[PDB]
Amino acid sequence: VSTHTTIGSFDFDNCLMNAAGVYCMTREELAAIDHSEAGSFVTKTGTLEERAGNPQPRYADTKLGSINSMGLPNLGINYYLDYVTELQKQPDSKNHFLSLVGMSPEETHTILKMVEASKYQGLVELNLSCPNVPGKPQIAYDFETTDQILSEVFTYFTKPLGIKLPPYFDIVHFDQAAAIFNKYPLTFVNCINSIGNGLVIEDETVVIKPKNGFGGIGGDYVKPTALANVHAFYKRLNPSIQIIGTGGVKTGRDAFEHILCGASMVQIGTALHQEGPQIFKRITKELKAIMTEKGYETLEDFRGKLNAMA
Amino acid sequence: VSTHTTIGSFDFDNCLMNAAGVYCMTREELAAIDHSEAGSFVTKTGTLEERAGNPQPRYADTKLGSINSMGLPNLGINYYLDYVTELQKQPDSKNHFLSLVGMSPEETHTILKMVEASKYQGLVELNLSCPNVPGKPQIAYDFETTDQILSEVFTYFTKPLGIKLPPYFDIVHFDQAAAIFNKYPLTFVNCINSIGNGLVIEDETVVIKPKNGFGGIGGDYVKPTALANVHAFYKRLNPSIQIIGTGGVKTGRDAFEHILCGASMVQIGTALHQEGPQIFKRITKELKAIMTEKGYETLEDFRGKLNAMA
Amino acid sequence: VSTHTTIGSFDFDNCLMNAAGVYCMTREELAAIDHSEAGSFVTKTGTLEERAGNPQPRYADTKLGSINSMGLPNLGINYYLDYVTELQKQPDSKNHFLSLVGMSPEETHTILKMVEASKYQGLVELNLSCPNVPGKPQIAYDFETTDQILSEVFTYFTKPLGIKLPPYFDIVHFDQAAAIFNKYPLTFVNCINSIGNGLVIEDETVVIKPKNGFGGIGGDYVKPTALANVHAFYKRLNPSIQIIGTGGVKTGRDAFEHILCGASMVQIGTALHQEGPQIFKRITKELKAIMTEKGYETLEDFRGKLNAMA
Amino acid sequence: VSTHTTIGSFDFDNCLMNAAGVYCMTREELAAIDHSEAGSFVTKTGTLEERAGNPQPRYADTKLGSINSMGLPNLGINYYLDYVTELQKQPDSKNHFLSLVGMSPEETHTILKMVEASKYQGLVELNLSCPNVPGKPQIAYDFETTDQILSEVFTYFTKPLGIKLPPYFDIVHFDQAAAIFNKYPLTFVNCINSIGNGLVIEDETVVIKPKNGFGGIGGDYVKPTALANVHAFYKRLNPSIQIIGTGGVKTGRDAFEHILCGASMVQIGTALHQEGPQIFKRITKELKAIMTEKGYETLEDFRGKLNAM
Ligand SMILES: Cc1cc2nc3c(=O)[nH]c(=O)nc-3n(C[C@H](O)[C@H](O)[C@H](O)COP(=O)(O)O)c2cc1C
Ligand SMILES: Cc1cc2nc3c(=O)[nH]c(=O)nc-3n(C[C@H](O)[C@H](O)[C@H](O)COP(=O)(O)O)c2cc1C
Ligand SMILES: Cc1cc2nc3c(=O)[nH]c(=O)nc-3n(C[C@H](O)[C@H](O)[C@H](O)COP(=O)(O)O)c2cc1C
Ligand SMILES: Cc1cc2nc3c(=O)[nH]c(=O)nc-3n(C[C@H](O)[C@H](O)[C@H](O)COP(=O)(O)O)c2cc1C
Repeated sequence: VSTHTTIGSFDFDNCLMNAAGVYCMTREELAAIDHSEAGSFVTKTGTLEERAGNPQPRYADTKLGSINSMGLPNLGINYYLDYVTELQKQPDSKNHFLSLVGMSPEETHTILKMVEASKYQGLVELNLSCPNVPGKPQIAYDFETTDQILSEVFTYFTKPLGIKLPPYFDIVHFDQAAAIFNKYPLTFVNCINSIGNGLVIEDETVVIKPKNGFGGIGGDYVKPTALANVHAFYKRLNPSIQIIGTGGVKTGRDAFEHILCGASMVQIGTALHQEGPQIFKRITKELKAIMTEKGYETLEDFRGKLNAMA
Repeated sequence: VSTHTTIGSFDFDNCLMNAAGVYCMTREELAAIDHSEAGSFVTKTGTLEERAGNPQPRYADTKLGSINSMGLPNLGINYYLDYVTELQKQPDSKNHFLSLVGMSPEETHTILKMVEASKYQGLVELNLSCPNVPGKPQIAYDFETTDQILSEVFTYFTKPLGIKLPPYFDIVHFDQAAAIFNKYPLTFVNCINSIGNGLVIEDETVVIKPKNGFGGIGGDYVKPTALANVHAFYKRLNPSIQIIGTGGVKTGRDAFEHILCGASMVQIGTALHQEGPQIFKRITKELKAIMTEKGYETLEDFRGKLNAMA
Repeated sequence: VSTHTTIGSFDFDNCLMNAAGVYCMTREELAAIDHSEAGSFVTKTGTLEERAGNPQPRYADTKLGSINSMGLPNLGINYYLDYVTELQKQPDSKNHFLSLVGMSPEETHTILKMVEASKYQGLVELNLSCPNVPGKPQIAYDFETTDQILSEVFTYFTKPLGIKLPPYFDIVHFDQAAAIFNKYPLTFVNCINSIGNGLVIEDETVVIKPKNGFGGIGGDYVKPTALANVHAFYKRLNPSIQIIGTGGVKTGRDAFEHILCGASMVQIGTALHQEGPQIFKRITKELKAIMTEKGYETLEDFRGKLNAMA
Repeated sequence: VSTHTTIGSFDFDNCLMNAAGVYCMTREELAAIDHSEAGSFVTKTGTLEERAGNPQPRYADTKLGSINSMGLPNLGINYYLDYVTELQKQPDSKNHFLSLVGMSPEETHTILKMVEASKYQGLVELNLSCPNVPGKPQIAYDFETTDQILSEVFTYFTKPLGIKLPPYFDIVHFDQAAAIFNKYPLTFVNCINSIGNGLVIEDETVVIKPKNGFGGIGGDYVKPTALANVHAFYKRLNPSIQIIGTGGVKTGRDAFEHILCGASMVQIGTALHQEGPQIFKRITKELKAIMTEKGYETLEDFRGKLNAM
């Protein structure tokens, strides 16, 4: 019984890892991931220049999950780029994901062109739950802009590239998004980013400072949505585009369900934030237990094999 | 300490009621709501002709909430219309909500024109999470069609009308939706319908029969989203358009938070489905307790008074 | 023949040390300063959180000096604060300078308040060549904001504090700056930071990456300006505010001239960057030689005794 | 390969010349510039009435440059005005720059109005890098006064006019200065005047008499600042306002870099003071050499073409 897996041409000893933005601000945190039972890590989403992010507190936990409005705090793309480039050289080095996005499309290209010109050859995750022009929703909710960006990107970008996606909630939107993604040599899509713009109240006051208390929701609230997005894209995307599943994972069972829906790799945000890197050991065991009980030996035995009723 | 409230020019002895689709299929169920501590009821969403709805099972509970794909089963608009018209005449009659929608825009107009021509003078709730033409999302996710429908509707419809809305998850979508709704003499908006197209898995198999197991999510999963939508519209809509809050209500605290966000009336779906009409007694007590502890006497003392952080 | 000196109530075995930003990124570099003939060190200018600084190359040498646009890279205030706090405990510990600034006035106060609350009791150098709001020059070129900041700072800050200053070039500016500084219990001012926004060309291309090639100039270019600023403030500031002299020091003679102008302590940037900590040994000898030849025994014998022409 | 150039509607055989204040006190010195390889000259900065300037010594050299506090010594505006007016008539006459300023704004207008009413039609350089009123910095460091002066000036002054500028050291100041200058039909700006108020020490004593030893710095110290100012304005000013580059020029390479930054004309102060008019021959050759090696034929081939990394 093995939880080994692959994304594109890359192997991983395990199929659990951090979700972008969680436990990946610094070289130290990343190393802690790398030395945990996690199969990989993804860097903090990096922008062209470093960012302090939003005023505190910008994160709060709940009995059910979390709410956050970080504002893309990070030490700058160069910091993460150099670090993952440098880890390539070392032996026994795990494969990693470099998460990035610009505050504007132009900045996004500047960043990608840097990565293209660099010595990094590993996986890149473009975060499309990102800022657009005024009067326009986050980029992945703007199919015209999403298509335009991906089109431009692939005229120059040759490294393995996947995209981080916000959840969709309508069949027609899944169809439309997939018709776009299928055009491009994407290595993967990652479903899902937070459920956007939720509101959490403690007493009569919001629990985070930025954005009037509105923030991305993660954790238990999110699993039905996460699994739906993973499955919906699994059923729609050309098989050359793999799916990373993110959202609501706190047990091996949750990870199992993501893989069942089609995920090749599972990411943990909220629960990792709450439990620390030890969580990988625990969840890996819980997943493997389910596989054993089921007689599954590799992910391949059940990945995408979710059953309809009757 | 009073939980009386108003929507438009209508009074209610209480500010809790059923959410459309739950416990409102028949005259009997409706009467049970009417004789509970609920301040009102809303009818099953009625279509021009009666509908059987989707294959069973079309509803499942979870530790956290519910998932359903009913397919708008109902006894037909005439059934509910006649019933709520007839209740107007009776003494000690509570005000009610007639929920309706067509399977097509044309059908929707046919229905509204019937209600317009009828003797009913009470509140009407147009359900805008309704079927669109192929290649188009649910109507409320299609602002162009939403605006066109509401525009047509108000050229003839003179009765008090509110709209049932799906959740939005993007600031720009709130802005765009509000810019549309504000144009019209809407009595209220009702946030929110189910979180659309979630997926629930028991074992290795989806738990509902219709739509490959995809369905509307309600209950605990949904409150952050529900509260956000209520508040987001509260801060955007002209005050002549009130807000009914729906989603994640299972305690007085949950209702309290909805009212805090701006809701004038709170609806219960999943929890009512699980607990039965007795839930109103319980939740009313729990809400009143919070008001007492806080020194609030009417909803007016705290409605819309949600606080940002220092 | 002694080059001992004092700043406020603190003694130093020598009157030469590093300039902020040079050879002081890490505990290791600082220790190398501490074990050199330097009389003290000043930490890398620390911000609230660590910063990567600007893209490389961000520094270039010239036959005459240096040009740089670092962007305040540093390991964060806590790193330097803890380090100098911890050195206090040691015996034969030299007195040090903690350099700091926020990216915004509010951040500056947050940092100072941390230092105030800490166990550090040594000298602090607030770098007043920091970002201002848009359409506003560096802070020390904005007398209104400078006065406001210093005013706020001294309502809570009780530790010995000096300010690092950019050069001024106009008599009236010296007067205006001095009239502000004199109001406050500043321990010292440090003249000067780089000559701002110089441009160096190699062939037909600028020699640094950030800011279109524009950067702070240090080294030989700067001495006339540096000496002028030291002297100009020496002749204007209440004697309770001492002067640290920085700029263009590469020989004992240069240090000598700074002390002649009034400096109690002399700092080396560019030349230290070029020659390493060994430079203190050399320059100290060269200074002492001048003192010997002149019959001077302590700095007091010539400090501030620059002569006008007959 | 040609170092010809233009400022406004005026041509010059060469793109090197003296900086105001250096080698231009008298008709004789000016003529020596005119007969050198320099493409032009600018007169000593003239005031309404002649001035002796500050006590001596008011100038000192250094291994790196110079420091001075002249105090605007000059033979009076009328002396320079008459001389450049008179040179206009001659055939084969080079175009020149008449540098002037009043000790007060009112005096500045009186002078400009004289030039306006005169027969001189050549270039005028108004020196804004020197002070005027108390509790207030030199004029060009006082944007409100600078804008007021230029506004008044252009209600009456119709001759080609440029301004001599002190260096700025802040992006916002460049923006603010440029937002002023761009309003006006300035023919050019000249960057830069001395780095103000530097201090030079020899042994234990300042090396100039006036102002406690404080003075304008020129020469090697200044080039990074000079080039930055030239470039910063080049990138900001409407192209109808050309840039003359001054500061740190001692080789063809230095002049080359100024032109690269945007300068249409380059001026030499300190190095000219040190080497005499022969310097133009030398620097012209050194510049032309760089142009040849680069395959440049006119200034136009590289002016303003400085590259980022
Ligand atoms: C505190 C926090 C910060 C996050 N930051 C980012 C980010 O910077 N970039 C990104 O693409 N996703 C970011 N996410 C998205 C997480 O991956 C999100 O929680 C995940 O997509 C949902 O997983 P979960 O249910 O385990 O929280 C962040 C999530 C959290 C909780
Ligand atoms: C079984 C079921 C049927 C529903 N039918 C309708 C409906 O016909 N029309 C409508 O607008 N909402 C319908 N809803 C949405 C409920 O109003 C929904 O649950 C509510 O909007 C979310 O609140 P909750 O979290 O309390 O369940 C239905 C919900 C459920 C669970
Ligand atoms: C590479 C470099 C980095 C610097 N960083 C800082 C800094 O962080 N804070 C500060 O106040 N000055 C900083 N400075 C200014 C130095 O203190 C500067 O060179 C000194 O003020 C000028 O002296 P110098 O001629 O010896 O170089 C830096 C200078 C250089 C060359
Ligand atoms: C001795 C001396 C006298 C000067 N007199 C004037 C003057 O009267 N008016 C003026 O605008 N600039 C005057 N300047 C400024 C020169 O134009 C200045 O040196 C030039 O702006 C700096 O360039 P440099 O490095 O080639 O010397 C004088 C400069 C020096 C060195």
